[PDB]
Amino acid sequence: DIVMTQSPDSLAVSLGERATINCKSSQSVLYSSNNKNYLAWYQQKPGQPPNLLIYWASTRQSGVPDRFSGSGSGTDFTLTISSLQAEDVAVYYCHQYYSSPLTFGGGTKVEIKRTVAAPSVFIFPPSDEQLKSGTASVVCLLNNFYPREAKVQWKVDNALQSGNSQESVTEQDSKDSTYSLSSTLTLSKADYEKHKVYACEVTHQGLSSPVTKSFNR
Amino acid sequence: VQLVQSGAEVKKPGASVKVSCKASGYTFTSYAIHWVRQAPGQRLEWMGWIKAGNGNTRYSQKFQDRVTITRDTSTTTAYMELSSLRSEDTAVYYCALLTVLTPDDAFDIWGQGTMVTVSSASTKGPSVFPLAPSSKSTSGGTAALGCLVKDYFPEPVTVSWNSGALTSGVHTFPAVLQSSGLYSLSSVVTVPSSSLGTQTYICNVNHKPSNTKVDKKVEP
Amino acid sequence: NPDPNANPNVDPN
Repeated sequence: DIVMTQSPDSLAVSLGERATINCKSSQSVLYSSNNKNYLAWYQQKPGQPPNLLIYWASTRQSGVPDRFSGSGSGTDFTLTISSLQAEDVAVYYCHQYYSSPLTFGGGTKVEIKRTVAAPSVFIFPPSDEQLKSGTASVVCLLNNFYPREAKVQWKVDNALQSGNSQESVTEQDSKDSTYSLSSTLTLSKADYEKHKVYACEVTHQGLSSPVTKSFNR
Repeated sequence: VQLVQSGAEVKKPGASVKVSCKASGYTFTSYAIHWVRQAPGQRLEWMGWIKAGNGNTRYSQKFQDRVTITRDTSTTTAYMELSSLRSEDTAVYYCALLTVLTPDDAFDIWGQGTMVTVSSASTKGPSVFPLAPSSKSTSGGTAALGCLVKDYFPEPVTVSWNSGALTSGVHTFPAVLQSSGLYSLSSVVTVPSSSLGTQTYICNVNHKPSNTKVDKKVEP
Repeated sequence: NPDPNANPNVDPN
């Protein structure tokens, strides 16, 4: 087993800055008789399979933008992104094809640092179609904010709720480097019909005080 | 060069799964198709390869007794059977033409991946509900709308808007796991509020484990 | 030395 060890595990840099990812192989992957390093670099964005950037340690595959470059020889390899663009947010892996079994590194997650953006907050009552099933889902949407840290609280008839909601946050956006978050409050239809006011209160760095978005059933 | 895999599945502990990999756009018999799995939060794991023309194989020591890779040259398809499925086998399984480096050419292609979930829980298709645009979902001349894809198992569901013609402004959120053991996700899109009257917005929801293909028009 | 059968697809040339 050739162990491929990457460093750092993650790195955050601002748009246009240089990004350096290191990969060390636990034994040399250089064959002196042909002077080739049996190493490759892959980029994986979420929902996509790994995408080959570099092979033979430093040969960029056709179609790969010129800002990606590999260097190193033997055991110490370096992937450089000379000027990070927003779409480069991804996990980068090294890979050796020197010996069986083929192995991959643990990945380096590259993130963008950017200016504060407050969330745009929206609230969606349950559809009448869902209510026919005896359950009500209220959805609160926090759109295109940065940084990722955000707090959502649910209030029903002005009372703070606990235990009946779930959140999910997106990956970082490939175009504006923001995040979005959806929170769903789940109630039985009977409970939903018992109350008037449904509200979602959002705290975020871009807000000087919490924003509440609400509706009456 | 293209590799197209079969859809996600759920299988009980101790059962088998057989993932398919249809290739095209190149000479099938000339290269080896690898199988690589990506488990939750773990690094990619090479499982084995098969020479597509000849049929010879090599398996990782991990997956020696339990994996069988095969091919059919007439349909340009490779297969990977994994038996005695265990808890740790839940993962996304890729076939791939890993680093094909010839004198003539250099290419590297991956299938889209097949999520296999090892669980005794039953397959269930989602219910799709609209998140209608309203006065509570507007900001700065835009309106947010979406679809709530509730109560399905196993992962994943995929969502497109207007059959892939609407992509700008789309956020499809990672699924949440309810205490029931069922999943739910939301997909939202931000559109011009000025043209809600003339444009049509349809979420196309796919859940291949349950053969669910749903189109939901989302109206004010 | 490299194992050429680790990935048959690689021509070491």
